[PDB]
Amino acid sequence: SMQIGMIGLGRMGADMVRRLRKGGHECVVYDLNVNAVQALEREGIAGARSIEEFCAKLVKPRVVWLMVPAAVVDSMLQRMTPLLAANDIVIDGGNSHYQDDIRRADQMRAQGITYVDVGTSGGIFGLERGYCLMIGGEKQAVERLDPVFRTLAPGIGAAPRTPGREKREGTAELGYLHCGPSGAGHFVKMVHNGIEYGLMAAYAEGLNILHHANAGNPDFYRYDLDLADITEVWRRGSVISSWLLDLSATALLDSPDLQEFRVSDSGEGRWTVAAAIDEGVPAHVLSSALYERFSSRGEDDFANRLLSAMR
Amino acid sequence: SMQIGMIGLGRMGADMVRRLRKGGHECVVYDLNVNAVQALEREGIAGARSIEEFCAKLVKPRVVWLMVPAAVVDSMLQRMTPLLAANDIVIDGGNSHYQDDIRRADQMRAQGITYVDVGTSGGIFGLERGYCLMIGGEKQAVERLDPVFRTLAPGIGAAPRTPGREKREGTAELGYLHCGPSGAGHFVKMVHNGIEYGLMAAYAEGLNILHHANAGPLRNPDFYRYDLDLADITEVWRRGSVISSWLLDLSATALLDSPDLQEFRVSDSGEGRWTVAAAIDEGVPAHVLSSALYERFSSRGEDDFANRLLSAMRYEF
Amino acid sequence: SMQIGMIGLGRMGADMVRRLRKGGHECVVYDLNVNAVQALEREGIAGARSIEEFCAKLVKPRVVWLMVPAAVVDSMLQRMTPLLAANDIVIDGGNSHYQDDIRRADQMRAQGITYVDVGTSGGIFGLERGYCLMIGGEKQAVERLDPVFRTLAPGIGAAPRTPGREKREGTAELGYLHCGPSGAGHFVKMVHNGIEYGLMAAYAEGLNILHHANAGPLRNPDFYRYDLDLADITEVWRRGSVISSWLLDLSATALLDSPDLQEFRVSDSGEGRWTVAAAIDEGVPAHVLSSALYERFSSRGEDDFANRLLSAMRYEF
Amino acid sequence: SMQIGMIGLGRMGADMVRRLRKGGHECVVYDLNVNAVQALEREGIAGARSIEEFCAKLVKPRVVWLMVPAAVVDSMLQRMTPLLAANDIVIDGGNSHYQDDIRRADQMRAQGITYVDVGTSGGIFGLERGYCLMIGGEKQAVERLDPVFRTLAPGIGAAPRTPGREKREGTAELGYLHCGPSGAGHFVKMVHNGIEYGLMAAYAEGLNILHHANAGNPDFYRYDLDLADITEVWRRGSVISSWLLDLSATALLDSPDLQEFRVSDSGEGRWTVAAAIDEGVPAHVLSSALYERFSSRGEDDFANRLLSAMR
Repeated sequence: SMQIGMIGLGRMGADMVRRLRKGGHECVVYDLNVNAVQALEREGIAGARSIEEFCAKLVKPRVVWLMVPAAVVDSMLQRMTPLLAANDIVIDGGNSHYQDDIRRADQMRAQGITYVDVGTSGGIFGLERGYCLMIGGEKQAVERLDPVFRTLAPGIGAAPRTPGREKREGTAELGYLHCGPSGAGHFVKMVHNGIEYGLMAAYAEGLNILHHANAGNPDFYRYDLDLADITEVWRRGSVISSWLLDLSATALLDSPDLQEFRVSDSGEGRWTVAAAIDEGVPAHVLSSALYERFSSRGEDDFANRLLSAMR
Repeated sequence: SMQIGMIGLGRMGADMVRRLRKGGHECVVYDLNVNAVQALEREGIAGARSIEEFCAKLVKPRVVWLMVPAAVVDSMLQRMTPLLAANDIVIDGGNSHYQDDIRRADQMRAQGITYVDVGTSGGIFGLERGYCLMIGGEKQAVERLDPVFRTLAPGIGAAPRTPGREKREGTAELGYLHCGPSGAGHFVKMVHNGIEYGLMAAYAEGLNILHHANAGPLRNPDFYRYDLDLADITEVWRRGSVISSWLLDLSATALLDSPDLQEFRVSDSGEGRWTVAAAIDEGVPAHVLSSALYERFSSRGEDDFANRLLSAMRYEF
Repeated sequence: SMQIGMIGLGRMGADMVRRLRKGGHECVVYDLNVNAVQALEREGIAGARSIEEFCAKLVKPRVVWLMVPAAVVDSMLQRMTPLLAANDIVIDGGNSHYQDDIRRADQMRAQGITYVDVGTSGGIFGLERGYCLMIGGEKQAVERLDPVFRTLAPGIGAAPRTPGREKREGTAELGYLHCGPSGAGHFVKMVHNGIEYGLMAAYAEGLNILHHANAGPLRNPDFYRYDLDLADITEVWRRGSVISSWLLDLSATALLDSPDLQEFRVSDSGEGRWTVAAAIDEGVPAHVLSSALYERFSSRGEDDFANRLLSAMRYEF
Repeated sequence: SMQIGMIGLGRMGADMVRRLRKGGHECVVYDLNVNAVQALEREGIAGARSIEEFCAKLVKPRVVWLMVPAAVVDSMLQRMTPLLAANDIVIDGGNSHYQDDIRRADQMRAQGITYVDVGTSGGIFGLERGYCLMIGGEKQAVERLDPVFRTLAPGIGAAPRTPGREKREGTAELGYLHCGPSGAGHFVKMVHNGIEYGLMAAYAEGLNILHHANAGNPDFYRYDLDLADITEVWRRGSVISSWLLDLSATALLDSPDLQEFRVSDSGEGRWTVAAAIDEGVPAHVLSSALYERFSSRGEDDFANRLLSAMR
C-alpha cells in the first residue's frame, strides 16, 4: 500500500485514481481545472489547489503520476521539479513520444529524481478489468513501483496461461511489463497502437468486401450477406477471433449499416511508421492503415484532382 | 443423430469424423489411399474400399462430406454421382473457390442432388474446440444438416455473449452460419482468410519494428538502443490491451518456444489471392489485405526481378 | 499502300482513319451510328450503311480494324464473320481483355480468318504524333500488316536512339512491336496501363505532400509553413531532373491552367484491375500498382463502409 | 561572372566546379582530402590547403558552396564562420534535411551571413546537361546568386516549352527555381526523390508482371515477352515515356535478365514519407516503394519468420 499523487484528471486519470484507491492506495489529485479536482473530492479523494500544495501533501519519497496532454508535460515538470526531492519518482503515463522521455529522464536524473514512462492500454475498460502497462525506466524505481502496477494491471486471471510460461519469470503474465530503460514503455505502446490500426484496417477492408458482395460476371456478386451475423460467427472457432472482432460484432448488431457513424488518429500510429522508416523495416500494412484514416478525412483530395486533371 | 459419409481422410477429414462420432453420429469413410482408410478402421470407424461400397453403405437420402483437395473435387463428383440419388446431399468442406460451387451446385441439382458448400475454419483445434462453419446452399438442405453442424461447431459456450444477442435468433452464436445460397459459405471463408493475412501481417510488421529497436543514415542512434523481449511483450499484450486475439496467443506461443525463430519463405494457399480478386472486381480498396499477400510473394523472392531493375536504374543514372 | 476497313468511328477510330488516309492508305468505314459515318463521309472518306455493304466494298483478302467498345466486340464478330472469307484479317484495337483475344482468335481461325490484337496507346495525340502499338497474333498476319503499323506508329524520329540499338533489329524503335501470339498485344497494353496508374499516383501523392507543406498533433508547425508553387515546381522538374516524363509534362500543363485544380472522383477503365489480377495469379508483388488502383476506388467513396466501421470500433473501445 | 568557393570535392562538387569554370566563373576549391584538392589543381583550378587559406582567397562578399556529406556540415560551418564576414553567402548544395537548413540559416543570420539551401538533381549528367536546382533562402541572396544558377541549370532549350508558359515570369523554365524561404529547396528536392522512388517502383513491378507472364489457367500465362523490346517500344507514342523508362530500356538492352545486378536508399525517400505522415497526406505508393527497397535487403526477414511460425 502506497501514496500516489495524480496530476491530470481527465477520464483516464480519474479512472486510475478510482482503481488505485479501490485497491487500497492513497491518492492526492491535482488539475489546472478546479472543477475536475472537485469532482474527485466529491468522491472522497484528497485534492490540492496548486502544485505547491500537491507536493506538500505527498510524503517523501514521492510517487507522482502524470495523465496530462502530451504538450503540457514539460511545463508541468518545470513548475513542479523545484518542489520535488531526490529519490522521488515521477511517472508519465500519457501519450508522450519516447524520445521526449529520454530527454526528460535525463534532466530529472540530474536532480536525483527517477522518471518512469508508462504506456497504458485499455481505456475506459481499465477501471474494472485493469490496464495493460508498458513500463520504461530504471529498474530500482520500477521495482519500487510494483505495488502500484499490480493494482492497475488485470492480473493473470484475465486470460488462460500460455503453455510453458512457467519456464519464465517476470510479470509479463500479470498484464504489465518492464520493457527496458527510459522510453521503452512508450516505445512499445506506440507500436501497440500501430498494430491496432493494422488489425482494424484488416477487418474493415474485409467486411467492406462482404458489404459489396452484391455488386452484381455480375452473377458471381449477388450475395446479400449478414455482416452482423458473420462477425458473430467468427467469434467462435475461427482463426480471426479477437477483442477488435468482438467490438465489430457489437456495433454491427446495433447498426447493420453503421449509418450513425471520417476517422481521426492520435499520433502513435504516425510515430510507429516514423520508427519503421528510421529502422528500415517494411511497414506496408501499418502505413496503409494510417493512410486510410488520412484519406477518410479527404486529405487525398488534391491528389485525386490531379489524377482527374492529367486524365 | 445421423449417418454421414466422409471422403478424404487427411488430418481435417479424420478429425471431423472423430468429432462427429464422438458426438453421436454414424460415419462411413473412404479415401483413394487405402492406408488412410485402414488407419481410421483401426480406430473402429466403418470403411469402404471403393466408391461403390461407400455409396452402397450409405442409406438414402445420403449425406456425403468431401474433404479432398480442391483439384480433385470435380472428378470425385464425376465418379460418384452416377451412384447417388435424388434427395441426396453432398457437402464440399474443402478450399474450393465459390465460383466453382455455383457451377457444381447447378450440375448436381439437375440430378435432384443438393450441393452444399462449407468453409471451415479452426484447423487442428477443431477436434476438441469445434470448427467455425460458413455454409452456402439451399435452405432445406442446410436445415436437414443442422445436427451435423451443431456437433461440428464450438457451441455458444466457447465465448461470452455479445450484449444484445438475445434480441436475435439463428445459429450465429453457436459458431456456424448459413451465409447464403450456393457459394456463399466459401465466399465468406475466403474473406476470413484474407482478413487473417492482414491480421498476421499487422502483428508481424509491428513485431519487426520492435525487433529492430536496437538498430542504433540513422540520425540519432541513441534513440534506437532498445533490446526488447518480444516473447514477454506479446505475452503482456494478451491481458488488458486492445490487440489481444487468437493470433496473438499463437505469436506468444511461438516466441516463447523460439525467441529468434531461428528454425524457421511464406506460402499462401489461394484464398488470400481470391479475396484480392473479389476486391478488385467489386472496386473495394484493399491496401492492407493486398500488401499482406504481396509480402508473402516477396518472402519467396518473387520480387527479385523488380529489385535487379531498380539496382540497374541506379547504375544507369 | 493498303485498303483498310474501320468499324467504330468514335474519336480514336476516326483519328486512325485520318492518319491512315493522310499516310496513303484506302479506308472504308462503318458504324452502327449513321451520324458518325456521315461525319467521316463529309471528310470525304468512303462509308457504308450496313455490315453487308462494308464487307462488299472490301477487296479480299480483307483487313478489318475494330475500334468498338469491348462489350460490343463478340457481337460484331457474330454479325460480320459470315460475310468474311478465309485469309481475311480482323484486328481488335480496343480495350479487350487478352483472355478474350485467345478465345476469339481460336474461333476465327476455324474459319481461316486471322485474328490480331492491338493494344494502342497515345490517345488523342496519336493522330499527329503516332500511336504506340502492341501487337499479338500470328506472325504471317502481322507481317502482312506491317505497312499499316508503320503509318500508324510514330517512327524512330520521335525519340533519340538507345545507345546500342544498332546491335538489334525488329520494329521496336519505330513505336510498334509484335509482342507474341494471340493476346500478347493486349496483355502488354494492360500492364502499360497498370504502370501508368502507378506513375500518376507517384506524382499525385508527391504533389499532395508539397500542397500540404503549409500545414503549420504537429510538433513543430514552423517546419510546415511553405506556400509552394506547384505549377512552377513541376515546370522546373521538366529540365535536368530524374523524373521528367510525359506525365509530368501533362501535370505541368494542368497546373499552369489551374493552380488549385478547382474545376475538377477518379474513374478507372479496367486495365488497371486486370493488371493486378495478373499479378495475383503470377505471385508478383504489386504494392504500388494496387495501391494506385485502390486510391481511385476510395476517391469514389467505396471506402465509406470500411471507414464507418473504424469510427464505430473507436466508439466501442 | 563570379568567384565561387567549393568545399567538398567528390564527384558532384568536382563536376560543378568543372561546369562553373567552363561557364566563365572563378573557382577556389577545398577539401579535407588533399588528393581530392590536388586532382582539381591538376586541372588548373585554384586550391587551398586549409579553411583559413580558402577564406583568405575568396574576395568579399563571398559565395561558398558546400558539397560535403550531410553529417559533416555543421562542423564545417563551425570551423569556417569565424573567418567569414557579414554579407557573405553560404550555400549547402548537398543532401541535408530541410529542418537543419532552417536552424542553420538562423544561426548564420545572427552573423549577417545568408544561408542558401540548394537541392540538386541530375547527378553525373549535370556536367554537360546542367542540373535541376531547387533553391531555398532569402530573395536577395538568391537574386545575387542568379549568374551561378544560370550556368548550372540546363537552360530552356533542354525541353519544349509548356503552352502558355509565356503567361508567367520567373526562372522555372530554365531548370532552376527559388522555391521559398530557407529549407524550401531541400524540401522540394526530398519530395522529388520520393516521387522518383514511386516511379521506379511502378516500372519495376510492371516489368516484373511481364517477366512472369510465362508462369504457366496456366494457358493464360504462356507469354515469353521481350522486356528490352517492350521498354524500347514504350519510349515512342506511349503515355509512360520518361527518362527513367529510357534508363530501363538501356539496362535491359545490355542485360535482358539483369543477372549482373539488394537496393540501397539514401534518405530523401525516407524523409518524404516522414513529411507525409506529419502532414496527414496519404502516401501508399511512395511508402511501398521505400518498403520494397527495405525488403530487398532482407529487412522483412523477421516478419517472415513470424508468419511461418504462426503457421
